[PDB]
Amino acid sequence: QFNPYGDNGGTILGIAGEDFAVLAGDTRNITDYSINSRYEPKVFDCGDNIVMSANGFAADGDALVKRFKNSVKWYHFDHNDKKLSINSAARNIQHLLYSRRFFPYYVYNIIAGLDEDGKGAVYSFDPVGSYQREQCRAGGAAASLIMPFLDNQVNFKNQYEPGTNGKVKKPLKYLSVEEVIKLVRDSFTSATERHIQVGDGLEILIVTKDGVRKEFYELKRD
Amino acid sequence: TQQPIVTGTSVISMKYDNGVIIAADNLGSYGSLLRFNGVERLIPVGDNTVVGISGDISDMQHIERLLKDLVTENAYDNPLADAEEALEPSYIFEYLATVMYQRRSKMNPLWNAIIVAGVQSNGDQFLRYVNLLGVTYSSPTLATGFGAHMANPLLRKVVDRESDIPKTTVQVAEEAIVNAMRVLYYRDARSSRNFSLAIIDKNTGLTFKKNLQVENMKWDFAKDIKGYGTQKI
Amino acid sequence: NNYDGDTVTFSPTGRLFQVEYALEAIKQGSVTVGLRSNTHAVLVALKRNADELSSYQKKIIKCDEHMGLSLAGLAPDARVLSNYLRQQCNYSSLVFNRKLAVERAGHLLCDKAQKNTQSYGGRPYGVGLLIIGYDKSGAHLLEFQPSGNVTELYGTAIGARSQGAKTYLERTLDTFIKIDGNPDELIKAGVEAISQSLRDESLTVDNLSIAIVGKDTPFTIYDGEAVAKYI
Amino acid sequence: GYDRALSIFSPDGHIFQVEYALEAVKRGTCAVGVKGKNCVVLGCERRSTLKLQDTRITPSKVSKIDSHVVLSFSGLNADSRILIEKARVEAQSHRLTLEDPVTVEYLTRYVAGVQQRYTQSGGVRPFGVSTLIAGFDPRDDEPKLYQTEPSGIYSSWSAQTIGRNSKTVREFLEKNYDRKEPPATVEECVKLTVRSLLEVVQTGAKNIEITVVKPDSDIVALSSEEINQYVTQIEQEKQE
Amino acid sequence: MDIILGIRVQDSVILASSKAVTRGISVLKDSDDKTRQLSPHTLMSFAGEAGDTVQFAEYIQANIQLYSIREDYELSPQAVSSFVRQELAKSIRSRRPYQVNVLIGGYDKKKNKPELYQIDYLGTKVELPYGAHGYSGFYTFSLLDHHYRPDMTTEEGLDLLKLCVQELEKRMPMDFKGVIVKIVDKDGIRQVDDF
Amino acid sequence: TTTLAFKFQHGVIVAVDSRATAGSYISSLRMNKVIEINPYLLGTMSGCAADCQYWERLLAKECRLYYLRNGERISVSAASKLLSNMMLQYRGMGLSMGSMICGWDKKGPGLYYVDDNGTRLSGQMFSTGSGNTYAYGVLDSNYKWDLSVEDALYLGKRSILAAAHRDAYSGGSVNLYHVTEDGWIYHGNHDVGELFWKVKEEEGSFNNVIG
Amino acid sequence: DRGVSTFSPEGRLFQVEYSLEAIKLGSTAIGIATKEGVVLGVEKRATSPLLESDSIEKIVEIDRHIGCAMSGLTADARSMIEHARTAAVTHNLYYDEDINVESLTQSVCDLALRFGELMSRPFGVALLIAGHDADDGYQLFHAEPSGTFYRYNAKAIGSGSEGAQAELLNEWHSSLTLKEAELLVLKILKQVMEEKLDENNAQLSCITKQDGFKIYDNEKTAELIKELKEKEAAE
Amino acid sequence: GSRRYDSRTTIFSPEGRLYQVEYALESISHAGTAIGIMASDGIVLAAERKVTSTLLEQDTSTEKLYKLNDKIAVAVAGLTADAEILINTARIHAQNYLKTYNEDIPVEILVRRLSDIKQGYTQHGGLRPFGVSFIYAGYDDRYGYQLYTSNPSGNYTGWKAISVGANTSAAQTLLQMDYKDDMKVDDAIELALKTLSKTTDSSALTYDRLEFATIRKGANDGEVYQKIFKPQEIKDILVKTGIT
Ligand SMILES: *[C@@](C)(CO)[C@](*)(O)[C@H](Cc1ccccc1)NC(=O)[C@H](Cc1ccc(OC)cc1)NC(=O)[C@@H](C)NC(=O)C1=CC2=CCC=CC2=C1C
Ligand SMILES: [Mg+2]
Repeated sequence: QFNPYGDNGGTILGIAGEDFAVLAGDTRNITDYSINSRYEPKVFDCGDNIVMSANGFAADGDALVKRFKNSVKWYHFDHNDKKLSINSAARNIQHLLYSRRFFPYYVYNIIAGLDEDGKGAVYSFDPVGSYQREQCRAGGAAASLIMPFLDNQVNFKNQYEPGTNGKVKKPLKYLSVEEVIKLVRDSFTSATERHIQVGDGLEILIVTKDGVRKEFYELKRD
Repeated sequence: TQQPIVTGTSVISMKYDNGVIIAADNLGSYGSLLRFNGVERLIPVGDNTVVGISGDISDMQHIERLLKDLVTENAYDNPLADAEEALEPSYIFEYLATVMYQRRSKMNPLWNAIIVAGVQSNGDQFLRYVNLLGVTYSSPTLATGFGAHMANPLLRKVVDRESDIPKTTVQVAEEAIVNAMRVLYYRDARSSRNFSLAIIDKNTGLTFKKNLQVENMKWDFAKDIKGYGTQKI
Repeated sequence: NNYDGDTVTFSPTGRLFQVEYALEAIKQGSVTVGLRSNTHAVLVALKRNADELSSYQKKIIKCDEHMGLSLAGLAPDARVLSNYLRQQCNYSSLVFNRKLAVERAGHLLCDKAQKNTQSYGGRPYGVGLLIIGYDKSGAHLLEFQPSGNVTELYGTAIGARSQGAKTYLERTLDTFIKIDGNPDELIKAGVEAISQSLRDESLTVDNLSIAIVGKDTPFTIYDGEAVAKYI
Repeated sequence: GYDRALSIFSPDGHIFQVEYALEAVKRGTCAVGVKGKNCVVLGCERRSTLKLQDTRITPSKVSKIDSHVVLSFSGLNADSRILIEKARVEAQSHRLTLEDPVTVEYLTRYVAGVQQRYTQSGGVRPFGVSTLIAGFDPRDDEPKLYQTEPSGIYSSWSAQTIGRNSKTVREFLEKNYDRKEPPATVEECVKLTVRSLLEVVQTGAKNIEITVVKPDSDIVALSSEEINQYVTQIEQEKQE
Repeated sequence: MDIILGIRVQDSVILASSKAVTRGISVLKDSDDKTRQLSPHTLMSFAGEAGDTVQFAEYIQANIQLYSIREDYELSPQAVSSFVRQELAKSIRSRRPYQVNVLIGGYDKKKNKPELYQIDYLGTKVELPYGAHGYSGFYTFSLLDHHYRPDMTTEEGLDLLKLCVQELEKRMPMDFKGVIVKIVDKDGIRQVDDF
Repeated sequence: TTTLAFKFQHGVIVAVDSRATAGSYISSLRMNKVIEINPYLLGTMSGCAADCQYWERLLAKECRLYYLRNGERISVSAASKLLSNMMLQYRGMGLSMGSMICGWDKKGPGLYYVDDNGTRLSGQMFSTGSGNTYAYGVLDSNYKWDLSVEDALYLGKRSILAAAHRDAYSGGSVNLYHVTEDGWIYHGNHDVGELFWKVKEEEGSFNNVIG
Repeated sequence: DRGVSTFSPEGRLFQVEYSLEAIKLGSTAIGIATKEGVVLGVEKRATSPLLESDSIEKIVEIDRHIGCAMSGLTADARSMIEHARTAAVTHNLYYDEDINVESLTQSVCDLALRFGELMSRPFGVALLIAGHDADDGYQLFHAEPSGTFYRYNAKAIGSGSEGAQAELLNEWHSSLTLKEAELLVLKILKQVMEEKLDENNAQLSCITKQDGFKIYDNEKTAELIKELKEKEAAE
Repeated sequence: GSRRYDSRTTIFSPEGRLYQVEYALESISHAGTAIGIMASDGIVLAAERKVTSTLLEQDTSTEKLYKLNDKIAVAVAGLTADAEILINTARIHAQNYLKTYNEDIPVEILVRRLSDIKQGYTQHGGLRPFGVSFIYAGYDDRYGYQLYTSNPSGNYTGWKAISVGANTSAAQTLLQMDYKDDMKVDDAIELALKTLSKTTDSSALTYDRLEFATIRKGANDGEVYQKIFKPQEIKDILVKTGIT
């Protein structure tokens, strides 16, 4: 029997800063125990200061991104070159996913950018179209490895202030872009060690009011 | 939904400094029966692209006809059909990738794994893979079926990453490909000695080699091997 | 006379009057000028208002990053045809990862318009279009007539009093074709060309509409204080 | 399918087919609607050219759309059945999807929409019918009376008449009906409705039909003798 | 849903229907009315797959109400039951059949007779003095076979109905949360508020 | 999940948890399981998250169109029915949705349960999701019509807490809402970790747990 | 006879031109755009005194930020309004935002030329679409059955249109207040109307960023009429 | 195109009349007269065959009176072929009703259905209307004995006595004169034949130029019987009433 779905592995991570946002993902593409590519870009600049990554089944991931990029283009045509806000893009993507409720895009989608007040924004989706705005989200193969670490090191969960012994929590101080990138690199380095589908390379897209910047880092190739 | 009947095995390929190389054997298998021994699975499109196909042969012949019709259609009302508005490897690949993904989305796939190798207008090397699921990826080396398991490891020792491409000559790349085809003949039960090889270079153009054979094979050591453990005679 | 009731009827001299009447709608429309060099292609359009309280009807429409047109005649028909071009440009990109050739875009518009001239019930398009673009074979300018006839030109003009601008371009042919790597000078030649079609009224800030596309220049439209530079 | 555009504009900006449909309404028997303080009355003319008629089984001029709404008309009789059927289906469809009966305004808006649709659809002619739609909204004691016409426009009326010689009875209603103080009782409302028809009808025998609609789905049709008593009292006061 | 009973006495029809609605392992409601008035003198109770029951009942209700308005006339219980049967017989060979069983209790004003019709989801119609759907009949029919007379009063019908419910409450493993009882007679439809 | 909603003297309370799971993995610690359809209408979410969001946001479109056509707010009864009819179109196609439509209209406060099967039930008190049994236990024993707004908000909050504790697939935080005739009122996000320890001490409950 | 989509020798669609004549017979509707809001006003024109004038609904809400006035064959407007309301709310569903006034107007105008031998004829009604969005601010559009729409600072449609438009030519300036615009609509309506203007046979409305689209009460309009009379008598 | 040849069958005249319906009625006025008379104990249907021949096989012939079901019959005036199309539709409708409700279709419901079909041809489709006028004679347990008529406009009305076809003006005057409410079937039979005998365009009214039928409760106990008269039976009733 023909199985229309497949698993291309990979892992993605989105973090929302105070006035910035990052969307990172490894560049390894796989089937079963083989490597297809050590560098196959997975996070894309979709225009209007929005970045996007559809992780899971690559064919459905490429199709969704392609359709959203198209949706942005037609949004400009139909509404006098108006900028598509991150919340509007998020709602649009929900309807793209649910159009295939009975033959789903097999991907976990994340977008990142800035909201209309200039603050950092991350939105995360499920294959069938449920979405919500988040501060921190890891998706894909090693998502379960990374998320707990981010709960601890980004939101300071289970961390209290010395001397008080559990009475006073660690205060939720904001993180800089340099601090976030450190947590991203360590997350993927740790995921690479313990997950066979994670490795080869790490590509990070950083979004600010100035635009979209890229950063690349090598990962272990074994 | 179907099952593949008459099939073609591995297609292997790699980038080198001035272009790309692609190769595939000339066998059409019918299950375990080595039925057809004169099957060409590398199909040139113009003088800048070669499409290598594995999997179901009936679907390959269908794809072969789509490409032949694509060239015809591109020439219609096109004075620059043999120049600026000629078919590019990227155009040919994206067309196939669109077809493959649509067919899988109708639950009626073309049961193939395809590698499109070529050189673009600006001299850039093109090498991308697509299969029955519509899955696409690119790499300095690409291989289908058994080639993915046995050829890629050998070809990646020559071009391990992007920066190794300018350091790799056509002689070295061809040597690596030819060695890989020998290894596949040793170890793939659904392969043949006879194969075809194509080189697309940005300077010397398209060189298509037919009726190649695997040579310099090691078998002599077999005479000494006796029994399956304790037997001496 | 007796042969102008519908598009499906030839006259005794072999004329199609409904198509000719559709052509007449273009002549009533406001003037628009098109011209190109080897590096860039420019559209210049005189926008028309209903009265002093009203806005000035937009004349130029973007089809892709590398292609767009200007209209003269029934504006809704231009919206239909430009929408078709947007889809065709987009089909070429999504399927073939290929920017649509300007010449092929003209062939597609010709064929779409033709079907409306041979079938009963429908009507011809009542609009003329000037398509500019930059593709793999350089800069291009096309003139579309709703009869179906599409023509590739160095320069042209359509609309009311368009003969004046067309004569100017016919004299200036050897000059403006050589304006390579200079967008501002090519626009100047277009603004000077469209000025030959003006009577009574002159080019004001909310009257003039300009568009340009080129080698390292996406299709962009200039309106308002952005064209005050060229007045 | 037959797609021919029958309703089209003319050089002077008129749709003749819609206007000729109004002429069919002008030919139809007179219908009148009067709303009192706590009721609405629908009066209807029956032309006495047709005797030997079986009044038990002959289609009545006033039709119930639901238990709380009624519809009378003037114009082509066969055309009115199609509107009534559609209206009745929509009334049940509304109860089924929204769990409330239709308001009188909603039902009117639907019927008017059907009429409008037949003025710009291919292969069809407009309805040669104008309707008076009356009733009370669920859990409301304010009377409702609307009018529709072939073009598809509709509006609310304190009192209105349609059909042949409607110009005359409208003239009567305009001078007799006071907005500041409408017919306070059922008697006064029926009396005014009968009086208005007596300007046009001819004989006050079997030519006048009256239907009273009160709040909370209380709809009754008056008999010949009951109406005849109104006819008697009106003329006896007139002899002075 | 589960238990729906019906009994036709001298001058009326009595329908008893359970109040329970279950979803998963939780009883969401214990006061649900599994019935719809089709016309002033015709009542239909129903039981079957979740969602389908109410949708079918309301669809039937809408059709009968439409008929009543069109003709200014109430259809006989026999005519209504035949209409309902045809809709179910039409349904059983559809792509997705409506899994609904019904009892139709009506008083025929022409013949001055109560009438009870039992129709299952296949479109199997039978006129009966007393009836039930599902497992309800397994417990109750022996009592009804014994005690039922055709000249019973409405009060005697209710007493025999109480005995049936008591037997159900004793021998069923299922808690159906009591029943809502409704009477259909010459004066129309009314609910017995204390049972 | 665990959701609940109940009518009382001063309107209707709506309380939900915020956990989302993908198997045994907790995919989300804080997910909004309430939808604000209009100032006088709320909708709870249990089952497939996508199905809940899509169809209830589509209901809000249809409830909004009702206001424009009729110049009047839709009833809770009519809104719930529109939703149940949507579910009936995709009958047997595999949708998983369990919601309570809560609001105030002309008839007073309204509460309707609606699920993927098309079931539509009016009632005073409902609870949906994997932890509804735990919530019902607290609700049934402590509910009255004569509840004060303060005590009612606590009941719905405490009932979710009970479920979040025992049910593995319920937790995160508690989102409270109060519906009045002037509209709904949000009463905040309450972390269960912190709320548990607080309730334990103040109430004296959860004696078996050590803290 | 002749085709419905036929061109005249002058290059105009006969049917579109004839529908414009029907609009000239319609009751007057006026719109004035200011920086404090857009005002919409209409002539009700009851055919009889027994007709309850408050049921005449020629001003209509499309969304909270978009209003609409009509003139001509007003029955034809119902399907246009229905489409506009659907388009406005559907865009809010897809994009979680208010829709641009221009985009809404364009959606309505796309219906216009969908006629042939689709509907059998063009619409016989013109619309004044007024609204506000964050990008282009307060806007007023005039949507015709030709499929064309012009933006206007001020516009009058209907039977007294050319006389009213000439008056709007002189009176409108870029610094008009909302109160000044209200009185200006009432002034021009009173000028072109057959019957004497009052709160029962004329209706006002406006759209502001804060309060959105609002139809004015008869009590509120009555005061503005009384305020108009006194200021005209002041000189 | 094709528009050139379209007669436009479904349009209003400037006066607000439907051209084709009016012209269809003009056609029907030349058809053989058909009369229906309703009595307290039954209904009579009488109709005149148009200028027959001696070589026409009368006993197997049927051009006027048709049976829709056991309780309902119709008299035809106009194009016979058009009438048979509608008759077969009405026969099917009666059976559909019987299958659905397990009760015989009420007369009016059948009449309304046929009249609605006629109406449709005047409002949409671009086809010519049916050039037929019916007299429906029937019985049901709600209203008892009923007479209706329908015409190409799709409008229908109930009657105590009525005529369609030729000379209806003269025929209706004669019926209005002699008809009384307490009348019986045997008297109604006589009235129907006497009216035809005076209105006929033929020289004399004979058995071979007539079709006749009665619907009587004159069936054994509470039930209704349809009697389509045979040629010899029409000859006998003509002698009995004193016409021949
Ligand atoms: C209890 C958690 C049940 O265990 C609740 O019922 C909860 C309701 C709910 C959650 C969020 C929003 C609205 C309502 N139900 C679920 O979370 C639901 C349970 C479930 C799963 C699968 C099916 O069949 C398809 C039915 C019901 N869980 C989900 O829907 C899962 C699939 N969601 C995710 O896995 C998920 C991952 C994710 C990543 C980023 C953003 C959102 C994400 C979600 C919702
Ligand atoms: Mg690894």
